[PDB]
Amino acid sequence: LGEYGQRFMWLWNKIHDPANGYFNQDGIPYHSVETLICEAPDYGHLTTSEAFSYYVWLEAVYGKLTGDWSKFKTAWDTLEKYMIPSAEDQPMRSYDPNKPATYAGEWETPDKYPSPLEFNVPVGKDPLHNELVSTYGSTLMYGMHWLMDVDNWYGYGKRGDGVSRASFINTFQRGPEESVWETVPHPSWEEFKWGGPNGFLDLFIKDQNYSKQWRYTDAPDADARAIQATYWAKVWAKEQGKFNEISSYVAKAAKMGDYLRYAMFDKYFKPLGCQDKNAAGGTGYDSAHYLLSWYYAWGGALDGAWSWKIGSSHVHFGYQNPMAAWALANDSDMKPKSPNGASDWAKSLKRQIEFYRWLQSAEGAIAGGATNSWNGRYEKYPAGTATFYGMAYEPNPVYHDPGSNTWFGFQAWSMQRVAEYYYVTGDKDAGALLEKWVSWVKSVVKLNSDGTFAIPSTLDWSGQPDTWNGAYTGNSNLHVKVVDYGTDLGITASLANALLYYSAGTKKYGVFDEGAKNLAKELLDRMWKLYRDEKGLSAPEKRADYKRFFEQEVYIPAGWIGKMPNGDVIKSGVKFIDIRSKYKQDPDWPKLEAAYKSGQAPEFRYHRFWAQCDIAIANATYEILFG
Ligand SMILES: OC[C@H]1O[C@@H](O[C@H]2[C@H](O)[C@@H](O)[C@H](O[C@H]3[C@H](O)[C@@H](O)[C@H](O)O[C@@H]3CO)O[C@@H]2CO)[C@H](O)[C@@H](O)[C@@H]1O
Repeated sequence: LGEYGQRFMWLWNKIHDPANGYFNQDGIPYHSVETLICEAPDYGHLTTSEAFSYYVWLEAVYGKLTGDWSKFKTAWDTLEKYMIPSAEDQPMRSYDPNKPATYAGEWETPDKYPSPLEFNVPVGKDPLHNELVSTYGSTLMYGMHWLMDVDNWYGYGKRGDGVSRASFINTFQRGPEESVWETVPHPSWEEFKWGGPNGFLDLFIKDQNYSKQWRYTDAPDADARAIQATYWAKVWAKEQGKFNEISSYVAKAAKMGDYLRYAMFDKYFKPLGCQDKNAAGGTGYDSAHYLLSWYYAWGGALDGAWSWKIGSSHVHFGYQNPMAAWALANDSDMKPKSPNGASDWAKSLKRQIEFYRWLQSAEGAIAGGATNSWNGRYEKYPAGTATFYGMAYEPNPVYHDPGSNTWFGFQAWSMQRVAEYYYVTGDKDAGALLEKWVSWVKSVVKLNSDGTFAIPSTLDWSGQPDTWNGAYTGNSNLHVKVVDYGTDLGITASLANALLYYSAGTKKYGVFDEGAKNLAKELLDRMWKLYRDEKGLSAPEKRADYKRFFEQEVYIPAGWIGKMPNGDVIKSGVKFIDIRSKYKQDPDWPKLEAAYKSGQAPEFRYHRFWAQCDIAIANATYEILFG
């Protein structure tokens, strides 16, 4: 084991050291060691399917370096036990594939919700349902719900029991301007035990009456990451003569991939390009965009009177995963058991690669994405809108303030997967896409003379690509700008990881790009030199946005009154902290308050679980490819 594999082991040891507190008492990883953090989850001991996917990934690499596949198996075991809803959590009955859901608009601001159901709006057909049921013999949807309250901090428990750990919750529901600060956290299982008279439902969806019900939301990027990780575990185990220990677990990734196809469809199964909410619904695959959209979701009445499934009309390049798609399409170990699963993934692979290329800026960074539902209401695109198989270009799909593609992180996370795919296949389009993007990366990363480094933090965009017709035009009017710089260590490591796979590819298939290998190695070494600490690695970050703890009003309709499980009153006027008063018991609360009352930006050195994973994985990757 070389220097870099040893680097992985040390961080792995930190991560798995019970005293460091990366995991709860059940072995579920938290979002971060530190509880006082707000960014996508709003509390550090929540967890995400993202974290679970990174957990699978870390252990897959451990198996590679180690020959020991127990960690990978227990990772998967935990994932399936807690993060995928069980038969009891999702008792789906009376699903209609010809009427998968009923439509509701999306609106520009949270104060426009609850969104009214519109019962006359045509909805298309779900062509997956029957095939899946036939294949698996079950109505259970095999995907991770995205958000978990690991230690029941909020207090909803499981299935409304108020007590259990590993509690399913949700937050984001109120359109493109509901920031992490502007949500009302609510249980996935709704029995009206909390909130108002109709639980939390009528903050979000307006109906004539309300039924007790469950609903879950998949984050397609996380499920695909897990599949991606399992692909590598599969080839690594095979290399060692250990495939058989893992076989039933590659089967988990295969089945997860089978259900992940829901991410490939328009929200309400409307035809691509329809631009009319009153247009008739699609009849099958005419509503598939074949990309990994922002979510899929599914729900059911507790009494079993009905159920529903939706995809998403909004697609971000940051979610795509050609490695997982390739694996599911082409690798005989990974192919889903359904008749059309592998075929659908072959279509998605090609469509994804076209999407990346279509979105590539004049400089080389990848632009945001596209939607099949302009303003989330199937409206007519403005004149001159660039399109991709009938979908409209959006610089910032889904979230507009701040825009979802203003975060540099997606460049790394997503291009890392393309880089893997190119390494595996030599795909010329991926190679060309990566070469331009690497060129851009090399031009914006700062390797300072004094041994420090900075990576882009925030990006800004202007123009649009040329409408897609199968060939990259150079997109000379689509521009990126680096707004500012930071030392996000998770993203730094991810970026190193992508650069290394690309480099290994060019050696295997073209002219070895040594410069890319060296850029990555520098990032990994300068980081190792500078940022190690007791629990792993961390870099200081000021979080001036944390004034929103105290200042951010949460929209609540006039006259609507409810309560959180801890007794916090939910009504018009409440602040972020008013519906989360347990935050006041946080060890770092005095620090936050002192910073705030003194008008100063509090400063943190966080250990985010995914970030520590990316660091560990990136170092191991150098060993694996250049060892
Ligand atoms: O939603 C995408 C993922 O975001 C992750 O958090 C990021 C925050 O969104 C981002 O604002 C923050 O940026 C830091 C940066 O790390 C730091 O170097 C700089 O000094 O300050 C910025 C804060 O203004 O970084 C993190 C990126 O890790 C979540 O961790 C993740 O769950 C989520 O998917």
